[PDB]
Formats: sequence, structure tokens, C-alpha cells
Amino acid sequence: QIQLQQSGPELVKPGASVKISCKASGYTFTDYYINWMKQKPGQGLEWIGWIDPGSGNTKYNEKFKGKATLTVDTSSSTAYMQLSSLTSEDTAVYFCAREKTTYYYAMDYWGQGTSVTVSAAKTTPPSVYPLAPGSAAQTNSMVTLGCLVKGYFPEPVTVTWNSGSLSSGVHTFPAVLQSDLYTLSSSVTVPSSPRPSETVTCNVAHPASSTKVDKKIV
Amino acid sequence: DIVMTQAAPSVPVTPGESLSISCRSSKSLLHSNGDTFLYWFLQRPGQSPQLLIYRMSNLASGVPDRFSGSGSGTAFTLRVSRVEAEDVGVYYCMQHLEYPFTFGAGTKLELKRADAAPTVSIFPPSSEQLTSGGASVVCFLNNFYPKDINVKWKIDGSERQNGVLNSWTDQDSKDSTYSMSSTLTLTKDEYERHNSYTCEATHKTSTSPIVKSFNRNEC
Repeated sequence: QIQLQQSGPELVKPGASVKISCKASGYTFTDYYINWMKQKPGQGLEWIGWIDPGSGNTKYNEKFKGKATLTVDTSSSTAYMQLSSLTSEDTAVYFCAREKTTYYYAMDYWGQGTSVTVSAAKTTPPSVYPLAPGSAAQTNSMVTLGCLVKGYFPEPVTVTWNSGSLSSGVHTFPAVLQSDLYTLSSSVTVPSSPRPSETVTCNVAHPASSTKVDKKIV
Repeated sequence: DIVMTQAAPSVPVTPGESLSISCRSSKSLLHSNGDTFLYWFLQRPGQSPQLLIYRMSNLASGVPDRFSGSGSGTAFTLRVSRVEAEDVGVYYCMQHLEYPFTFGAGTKLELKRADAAPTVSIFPPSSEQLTSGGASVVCFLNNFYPKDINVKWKIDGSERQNGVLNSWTDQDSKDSTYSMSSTLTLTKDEYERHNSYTCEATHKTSTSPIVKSFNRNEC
């Protein structure tokens, strides 16, 4: 039951700062180092710095020093990392890994990472548009429909097909950034028998704007 | 900085087969202590990386008997005996010798299987989207393998190269297929001027390109 739980989704704008967390459990927090890794959307993985929780002695990456400030909290078993003077080059996932310094030198466990998003300060509710074919023969059994969610910020979006009933055939695509907004689309393969005489309404949810939009496919 | 390099970004293998992932360092991770400071991790994929092998030839705890690290100097090699579904992911080789610590690019493990044809589909702009002044034509190419495919958007026989946004899903856990969603966007001013919009797809499972189309004045 040894685990590390990080803070979660971060709400930041350029120039500001943010404090990432990483609580450790199931073991003595002070007799194990704590590294901090950064990961761009798909560029790779890199070391930022570690911190001895027995004595706040820290060691940073010369390339992240002067922006990263690791500070522990022996009040219980927590760890933090501050990122100051944020630029869009900081929008990424940050992991916090334990370490068996002495014998193995092996980074045992890891946190779930924290997605830090630093944008041009936008925030917009999506526009959901129903996707239905232009024709369809009865012989053409499996009918495919869709839901186009365009013009939103920030991630993520909760896309469902009926209310959670339609599980199989659901293909919810990865949102690709437009100019200053996100856009995704999902589709479902339904038999040619149900659709014509049965409703299909995708449930779109945007927590960031707190809006729920149901759109029937016709 | 010590440059960590991993030759191939991706390497496909069928379940049961043996995989060999290579890693290459910039200097030499030897010590004299007799140990080579090399580390292998496994991001998988929306999950967190897990230590597989430490100090080059040491199977971490919990790690199965089938994984194996080997090499010397600058040539390092991870090896999976029997490839199982769980093993899918990006494998990372990282050094823990000099400062700062560097991580290799990342070699992904993809699953092989029989070739399947893309169930392409094309959808006209929604009535609601049009009233907003914009027009988007969506083309879905469902389940297919291999991953390679090419979508050429045609508007009245002319190839549209500016205004298209692709989106490929990750490899499905169940059927081991790949999905994609090609979306073209216009101004509902340029959309009304045209008749036909074609979504062409060049895949291995077709002697000729899969063509899906629709014409405006067509009910």
C-alpha cells in the first residue's frame, strides 16, 4: 500500500506560479529521496531535481534551477515543487518519484503526475454538433454516427453516447488544439435496425464552464 | 549532459514473440565499483512509469522473470521473452551516473496481427454548425491495421491541403486496431460554392484508394 498521490490539474496563466504536491504513504517519508520529473505531451521525459526529506538538502538541474523550488514537509509525509515565471514551455506533466538512494539507486514508485496548463488565458464552452450521414441503405447494417465538439478550453471533456448505455462501438478521439481552442469528435457503430426507431443523444460535459449539452442525432 | 539515444521510436511484435529494445549512451556508464548505472522504465500509457531493471542487469521487485537487461559500455539491451498485452507501452532507458540525469527518447511496443480494412465514413456539416457561419466535413476511418494510412481531401476534384485536422487514437487493447478522424473546416461561404467533397484513404488493404463522398444537392 506504498503510494504517492500528487495534487492534480493546475489552473495557471503566464508569469504566475503554481505549487505541485506529492504526498507519500506506506513508508517512512524521511529515509527516501524524492525526484521530480517533467514530461512534455510526447517529447520524452526529464529530471528536474531531488530532495532529501531527512534534511532539506536539494540538488537541481542547472536547466531548471531558478524556476523550480523543491520543499518538503516533515509535518507528516508531503512534498512540494514551485514553478515560477511560467511560460508556455512549462505546459506539461510532472512526476514525483521516490528513490532507494543507498543500495539500489532505483526510483521505486511514482506519482500520477500533475498536468500543468499555462495558456494565453482563454476559457470557452464547447459547441456540440450532431453528426449523421447523408444517406443510408437498410442493407448497410452497422450505421455510424458522431458528435463534433468544437471550440472549447480547457481540457477535458466528458463524451458519452446515450447516458452510458451505449458502451461498444464508442470511439472518442484525442482533442487537437486549434488556434486557442480544443476540438474533438466521437463516433459509434450501431446496427441499422435500432437507429431509425431509437434515439441516440451524446452527452457532452464541460466542468470548466459547468455546462451540460445533450444533442439528438437525426 | 549525456545524450541518451534510442534507435527506433516504435517496434511491433506479435504476442508470444521475443522483443529486443536497444538503448545507447553518449559516454560510458561504467563505474569501477563493477556496476553500470543504467535504468529501464515502462510508461503504460496513461499510467505511470515503473522500474523494470536497475544497474543494467537487475530485475526490480515485482517485475516478471521474462524481462532481461544486458549490454556493456554504451550498448544496452532490454529483452522480453513472451510479449503479453500488458507489456504494451513506451520503454525508457535512463542513466543515473552524471548530472543532470538524462532519459532516452523512448521506444514504443506495438502489437502485430492480421491486416484489417478501414471502415471509412464521411459526414456533412450539421445544420446547426452551418447557421453559426462555419462548415466542417468529418471523415472517420474506424478500425484498421497497420497504423499507416493516408487521407487526401478532395473538393470538386481539387485536393484540399489547408484546413484539415487529423486525430489518431492509440492502439486498441481489445482488437489491436487503429482509428482516425479527419476533419476539414471551411467558412460556409466557400462551402456553398461547391458540390462534392471526397475523403480518400490510401491503405495497404486496398489495391486502389478507398473513396467516400457526398454531394450537396443530393437527398
